[PDB]
Amino acid sequence: MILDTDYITEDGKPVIRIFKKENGEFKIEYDRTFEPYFYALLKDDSAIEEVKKITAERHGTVVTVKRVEKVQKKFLGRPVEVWKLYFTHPQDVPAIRDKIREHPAVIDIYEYDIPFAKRYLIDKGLVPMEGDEELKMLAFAIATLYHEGEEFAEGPILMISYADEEGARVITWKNVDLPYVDVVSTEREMIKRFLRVVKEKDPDVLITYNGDNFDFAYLKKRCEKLGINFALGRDGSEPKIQRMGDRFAVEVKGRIHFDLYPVIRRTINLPTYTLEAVYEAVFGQPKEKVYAEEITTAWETGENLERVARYSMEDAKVTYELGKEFLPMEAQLSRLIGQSLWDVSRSSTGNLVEWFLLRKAYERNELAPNKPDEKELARRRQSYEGGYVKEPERGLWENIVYLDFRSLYPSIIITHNVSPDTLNREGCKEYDVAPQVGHRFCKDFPGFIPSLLGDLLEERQKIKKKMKATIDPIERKLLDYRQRAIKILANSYYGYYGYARARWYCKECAESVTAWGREYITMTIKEIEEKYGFKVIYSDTDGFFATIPGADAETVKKKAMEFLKYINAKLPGALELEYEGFYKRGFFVTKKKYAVIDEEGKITTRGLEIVRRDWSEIAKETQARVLEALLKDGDVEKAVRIVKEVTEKLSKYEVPPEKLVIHEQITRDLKDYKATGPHVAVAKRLAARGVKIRPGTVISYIVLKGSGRIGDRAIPFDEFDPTKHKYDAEYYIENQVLPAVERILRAFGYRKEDLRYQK
DNA sequence: TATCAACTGTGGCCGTGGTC
DNA sequence: GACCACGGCCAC
Ligand SMILES: [Br-]
Ligand SMILES: [Br-]
Repeated sequence: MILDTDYITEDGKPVIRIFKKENGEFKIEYDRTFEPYFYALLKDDSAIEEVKKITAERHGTVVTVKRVEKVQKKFLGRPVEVWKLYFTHPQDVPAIRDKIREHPAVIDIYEYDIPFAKRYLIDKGLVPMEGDEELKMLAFAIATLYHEGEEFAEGPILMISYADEEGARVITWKNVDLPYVDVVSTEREMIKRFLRVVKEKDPDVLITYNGDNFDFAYLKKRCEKLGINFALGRDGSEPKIQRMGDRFAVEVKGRIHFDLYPVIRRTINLPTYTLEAVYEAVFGQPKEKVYAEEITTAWETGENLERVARYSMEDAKVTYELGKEFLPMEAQLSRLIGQSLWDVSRSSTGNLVEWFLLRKAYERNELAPNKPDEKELARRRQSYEGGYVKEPERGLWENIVYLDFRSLYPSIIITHNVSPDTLNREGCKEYDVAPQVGHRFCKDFPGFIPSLLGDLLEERQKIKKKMKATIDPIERKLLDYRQRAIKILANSYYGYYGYARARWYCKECAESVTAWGREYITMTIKEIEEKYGFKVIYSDTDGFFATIPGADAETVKKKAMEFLKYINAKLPGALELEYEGFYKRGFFVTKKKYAVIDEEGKITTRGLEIVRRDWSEIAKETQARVLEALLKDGDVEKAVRIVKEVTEKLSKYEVPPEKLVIHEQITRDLKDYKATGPHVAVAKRLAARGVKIRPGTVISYIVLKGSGRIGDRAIPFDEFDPTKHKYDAEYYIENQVLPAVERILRAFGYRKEDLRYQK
């Protein structure tokens, strides 16, 4: 199984390293024969002799063109001839590529920004994470001595904890009376012990939670201060800390540093991504948090260190358990994209598509378009019309069906062959024509992207079939994750077409997809209304809710099935309308906000405050309770009594502050905010102190008693102390609970004053 | 100098704090 | 007091 590739330099020449795990053994294979290259399109082939002679310099070394070769490729399906320029060392490419492009006989260069070790994986046909090899994993976490206004890592590491299949231990340099704590004499001895643990255990995967941005940088600074070679790499190298945009990421050579935080962030939507929140949401058990201040107090006084050590043990334990839960899936995604787990687990959606496409482009001799320059990028910022959203007939309805398309946008791309290489391609014998926007697509040959998307969807169906039939539980599970990875990829193509930074950006493709989507969903709505007499209550993009007002449940179902038979005989190709489910009652509040209940009692909620992180739990819980009264018990008066009771509890300071926390994400640098709401006001105050705020940080705050600007009396919940603080009960009534439930009960005539407790 | 210069789409409702 | 831009994060 291939884990990763990189290169090193030996007598000036690049040596590719392929890090493998075959049959329980780590291996390094070396390749010295692979040459970096990129392509040049020339105005005339005789200019190659001038281009051959262009030179550059690299730390006092002269950079030359090693050799050239004229080659035939396809560019958006059409034949083209380019010169493949070869070089001795990958760092020659950035030293010389601009000078070659600037040459007047060079129209443009292509494929000049592909990291060499990834170029190697593609051109060699090599695929990481193939096979059933079992990887050895090890989670770790640290606890540190924090004081507020200090430089990063001015304080020592206090404990290092780790966990694997054998359990969890804690190394520390004070005496703690717990069986899983190993005691050494100093911080230095502790770090060296941990390094020895790693080297002896020899894990393939080091699992952290936010180790990209805290743990490794901390260890590095302490190792600098204490004179420690922190040699975690399997080749003896130290961890490699690199900047990727506004974030950091950390490699450990020969291993996979699997930082769960970016993975969980892509995978699950939670209000906060504390380790405690994540563990509870995935596994369903609490995890107690110990705060930095208590940790420091415990260390400075020697008191209650057992609680700190257990917290530290638990960080490592739950980090290992989460790593076991999330890694196999990220592994199948890496295999599908064809790049390393380290990269793929940190990568954005658009980047995964592009890496997949670059590899398939190589296999098909398709020259890759370049990323846009600053001018082109600014041109691409124009937008287009998206999905159809019908204004709901608002209120409570009974005996509802939801019908929606199977993978609407991918079905469209495939059925109508929507691709930049088919877009208005001249001279064909068959075209499909996108409604409203008018773009024609050639049907005579499969477009590059439709062809790949089609192969993907077909593979996913074969996999689902083999899963059902298989008898091997290991294979079944690998198949499950691969089928899940294909769905993710296949559903990413439409947004990639509209992605300004994409190489295969195609605005005409994207707006053709959405125009076809609008035509299909609105055509289908009109058919079920006109030909079967349904009322369409509400519809968003690819599906709709409908019933027959005065009508039995089995009547609505049967007639929905008849309409489906009728409609799918009219739909072309892969377009297919499906029966998603039957809901006994539904409550439609606005566009994109509604809730339904099924026959078994299960409520499903969309768009309402209940699902959002920027609404306090007390508001969410109460709206949830109002909805159940309506949907389940059809009991409006009980809904009012619930609100009245909740608002009275709040005015009596009987609601625990833990239900008053509001979570809002910082999304940019604090200086760039033009308007400052409460979460930014808090963020700015924390930055004022010793606290780094980066995009993606969730500010979790509570509003304290007062009047005027919310932001002047908001504090991080971390710091809430009921002996020093009084929460703003009128705010949680007037700004949180009542607005959330008024928007629902507005439909039955109740105004805010019918919902408040009376003094 | 040892690596991609950066984090997919549009449609929609809402709270805050500012202006007029 | 009426209005609105900014920014949050949802649905698909
Ligand atoms: Br499915
Ligand atoms: Br409560």
